[PDB]
Amino acid sequence: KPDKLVVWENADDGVQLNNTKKWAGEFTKKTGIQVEVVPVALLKQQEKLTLDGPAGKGADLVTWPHDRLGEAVTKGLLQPIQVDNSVKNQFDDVAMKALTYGGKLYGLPKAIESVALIYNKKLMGQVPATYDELFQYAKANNKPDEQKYGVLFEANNFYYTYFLFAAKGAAVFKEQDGTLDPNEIGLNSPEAVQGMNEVQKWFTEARLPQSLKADTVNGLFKSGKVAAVINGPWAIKDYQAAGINVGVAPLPKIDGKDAQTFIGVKGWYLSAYSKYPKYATELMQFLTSKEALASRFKETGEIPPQKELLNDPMIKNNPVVNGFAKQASKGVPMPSIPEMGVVWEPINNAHTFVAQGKQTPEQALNDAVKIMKEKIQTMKQ
Ligand SMILES: OC[C@H]1O[C@@H]2O[C@H]3[C@H](O)[C@@H](O)[C@@H](O[C@H]4[C@H](O)[C@@H](O)[C@@H](O[C@H]5[C@H](O)[C@@H](O)[C@@H](O[C@H]6[C@H](O)[C@@H](O)[C@@H](O[C@H]7[C@H](O)[C@@H](O)[C@@H](O[C@H]1[C@H](O)[C@H]2O)O[C@@H]7CO)O[C@@H]6CO)O[C@@H]5CO)O[C@@H]4CO)O[C@@H]3CO
Repeated sequence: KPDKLVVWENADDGVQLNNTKKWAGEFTKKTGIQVEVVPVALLKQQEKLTLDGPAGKGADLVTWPHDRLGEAVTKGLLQPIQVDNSVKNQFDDVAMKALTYGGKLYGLPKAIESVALIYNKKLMGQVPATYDELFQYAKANNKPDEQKYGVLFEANNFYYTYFLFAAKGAAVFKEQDGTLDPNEIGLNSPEAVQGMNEVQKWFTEARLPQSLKADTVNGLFKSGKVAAVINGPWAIKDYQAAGINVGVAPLPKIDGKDAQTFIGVKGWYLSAYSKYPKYATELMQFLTSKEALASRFKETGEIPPQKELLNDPMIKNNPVVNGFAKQASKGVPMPSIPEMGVVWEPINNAHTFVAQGKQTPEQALNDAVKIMKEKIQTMKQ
C-alpha cells in the first residue's frame, strides 16, 4: 500500500479548502505521499475526531481554534509534534504558546485572529468614536421590518460579546497565579452580569434578530443592507467578492478604554491516532512554510502568525489587515485550559435565554456557571 495521509480542513466550500488542497498537492508532488484534503467544518472537527479517532477512521492532521487544545490533549485526541528549533523560531511567540499545553507543542499556526469593526464604506464614511455612539447608531438604523441595519453581530454568542464583559472587568477564569485552578470561573461575577446587561440591550433596544447565526450576519452584510458588523478576518474575501468596499477598524472604545476581544489561533494538529506521525508532521511543516502561508493569506485573507510574514509590508500595511492587527494588539488569547471545554455551551445558552427575554442576565449567568462547575466534576482522567 502506497503512503496516504488524510487532512481535515474547514468546509468553507471556498478559499480555505482550496488553498490547503493546493499545498497538499505540492507536498504529494514533492514526496510521492498521496494527501486527501477532506472538508470538515472547523467547529465540528474535534467532535468528529472524538468518534473517528478511536474508530481508526480519523484524519492525520486536523485543525480548530486553540481554546479547546487543553481539552483535546486531556481527552487523548492529539500528540505533541516533533520539529526543529528552526521551524519553531519562524512563528510568532503568542501563536506558539497558544498551541502549547503542559510544556508541549501541539501544532504549527496557520492564522491569528480577532474580531473587529468591519464596515461598508458606502454606508459608513466614518466609524463611531465610542461604543455609546455605535449603540445609538444601531438603535437609530436597525430596522428589521425593512431589511436594514446600522450594526449587526452575533450578540447571542459569547465569542463575539466578550468585549462587553471585559469592559466591565469580567474574566472567563480568575487570576489564581496565572491559570492554575480549574475552579476559578468568573462568568457569574457582578461585573459579568454588567456585561450581560449590555448584551440584553442589543435585543431590547437595538432590535437584533433572535437566534442569530453567522449565515444571517454575513448574508445581510453581503447584500449591502448592514453598515457595520463585528466579525473576524475569515469573512473578508467573501465580503469583497460580494462587491462591498470594506473598511476594518478596531472596535470603538468602550467606557473610554480599548475594547478587549478574544484572540484566536488556528493551527494544524497531529491526531494521537495517526498511523503515520512522521509523515504527517512533515506535511504540517510543508503546509506552514513561509511560502505556503504567504499564499494562504493571499487566497484566504487569514493572517498568518509567521514572524517574517507579519512584517511583510504586503500583509502588514494592507488596510484590511491593519485594522485586525490593531484590535488584536488590545486583545487576550482565549483560555486553552481543559475547563474551557465546558464553558461555551452553557454561556451561549445563557445568551439565548436573555435574548429571548426568558431569563435575566443574573439568573442566566448563575445557572450557566453552576452547570460549568458540575461538568468539570465529570472531566479528565
Ligand atoms: O457558520 C458558523 C459555524 O457554524 C457551525 O458551527 C456550530 C457547530 O457546528 C456546533 O457544534 C456549535 O459549536 C460549538 C463548537 O463546536 C465548540 O467548539 C465551541 O465553539 C467555540 C469555539 O471553540 C471558539 O474558538 C469560538 O469560536 C470562534 C472561532 O474561534 C472563530 O475562528 C470563528 O469561527 C469560524 C469557524 O472557524 C468556521 O468554521 C465557521 O464556523 C461554522 C462551524 O464550522 C459550523 O460547524 O465560521 C466561523 C465564523 O462565523 O468564530 C467562532 C465563533 O462563532 O467560540 C465558539 C463558541 O461560539 O462551542 C460551540 C457552541 O457550543 O455551534 C456552532 C455555531 O455557533
